[PDB]
Amino acid sequence: MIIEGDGILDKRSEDAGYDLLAAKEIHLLPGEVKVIPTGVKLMLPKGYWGLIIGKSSIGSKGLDVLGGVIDEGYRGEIGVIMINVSRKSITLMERQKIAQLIILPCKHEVLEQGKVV
Amino acid sequence: MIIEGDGILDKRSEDAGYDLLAAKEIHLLPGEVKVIPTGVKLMLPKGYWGLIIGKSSIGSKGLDVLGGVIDEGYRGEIGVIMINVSRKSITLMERQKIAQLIILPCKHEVLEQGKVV
Amino acid sequence: MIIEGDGILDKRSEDAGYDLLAAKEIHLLPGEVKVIPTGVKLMLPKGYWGLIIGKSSIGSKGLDVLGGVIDEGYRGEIGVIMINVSRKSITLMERQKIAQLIILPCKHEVLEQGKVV
Ligand SMILES: O=c1ccn([C@H]2C[C@H](O)[C@@H](COP(=O)(O)O)O2)c(=O)[nH]1
Ligand SMILES: O=c1ccn([C@H]2C[C@H](O)[C@@H](COP(=O)(O)O)O2)c(=O)[nH]1
Ligand SMILES: O=c1ccn([C@H]2C[C@H](O)[C@@H](COP(=O)(O)O)O2)c(=O)[nH]1
Ligand SMILES: [Mg+2]
Ligand SMILES: [Mg+2]
Repeated sequence: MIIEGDGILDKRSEDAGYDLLAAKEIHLLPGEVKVIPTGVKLMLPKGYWGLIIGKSSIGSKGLDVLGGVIDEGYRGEIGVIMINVSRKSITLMERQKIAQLIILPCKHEVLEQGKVV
Repeated sequence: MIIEGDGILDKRSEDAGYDLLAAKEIHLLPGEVKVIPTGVKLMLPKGYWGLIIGKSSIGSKGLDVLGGVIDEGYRGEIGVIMINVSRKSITLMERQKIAQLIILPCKHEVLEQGKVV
Repeated sequence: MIIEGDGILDKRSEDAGYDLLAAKEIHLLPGEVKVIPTGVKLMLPKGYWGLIIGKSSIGSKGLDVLGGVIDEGYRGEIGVIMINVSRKSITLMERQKIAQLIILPCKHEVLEQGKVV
């Protein structure tokens, strides 16, 4: 797939997702929510969406990833919504690994109003 | 697929998930967990499960979605488990978009006790 | 698939994921993050990764699961990263259900630097 930017890294065939980098330094006080920029854009392949999910190293620090659904038609820059849900302050350095992008399949169904048994 | 209720919206072919609506007004104080009702029921297609995941607009407000696995055999009403992990109070209006439902494939394996190399 | 340990349970064909058990008692104060051990190891099938996601019963208690991506090539013991994002203390008993493991498909793409339209 075509991407733009160096905020996303190539993975091995045995890894589920691509590491995403922080485009700039970010400081987060306990309970603070910030949308961290990555500087990358992508043209997800037709029939798939992208899931942003956390990495064990940052997660074990009390940081969580909110939202996380990259739609196939999105062309904007990818942003990672992060909250410090721990009780201590944390600083993420520029170009630090903050999350992962996993490509998964799309299933489009038509909504039929009926009565579920 | 067959659904029941107007708490879930039809999506475009380029979107990954269906927007879920809050069935009633909800107030959440910092650190509060509440199971928000949607009023919708569904008959997921055989071979798939449903994943409830957050929307960027509410996530950027410090709200997170817990749990989130809708099993293929579930017929009850879908509920969205939400926590305010931010430091300020928040009110979700009736019929406000609070989450997304994405349909993904099922992989059933048999558990073989052995020794992993 | 081959596993090692009794910290993971067999599921029915209509359930999305396998219940994961806590290998030991864990106490978590509000805002505390701990990596709970399960004692299980697995040889995920080629072409799939594993997703650790929350269960409604523990999620409705204000506990969340961070990280959660089990790579196909991982052979270590599976650990569940848990945070108490609620305002009250919680104790998880030994061998208590704390999460779920769902097997999903792998999509490996090659990164092509270009210009996304
Ligand atoms: O964590 C996230 C979630 C979403 N988006 C982007 C791509 C999505 O297609 C778009 C649309 O918004 P939501 O439907 O996800 O709120 O926002 C991000 O950059 N980061
Ligand atoms: O966020 C959630 C998670 C679960 N369920 C429902 C459908 C599931 O099949 C059922 C079973 O419970 P758990 O195994 O997810 O705890 O609860 C919801 O409505 N909302
Ligand atoms: O919640 C988690 C997340 C990861 N791992 C394991 C298996 C992964 O392959 C490995 C690698 O680390 P990350 O790339 O997920 O940080 O850690 C766990 O046991 N539990
Ligand atoms: Mg979370
Ligand atoms: Mg999550």
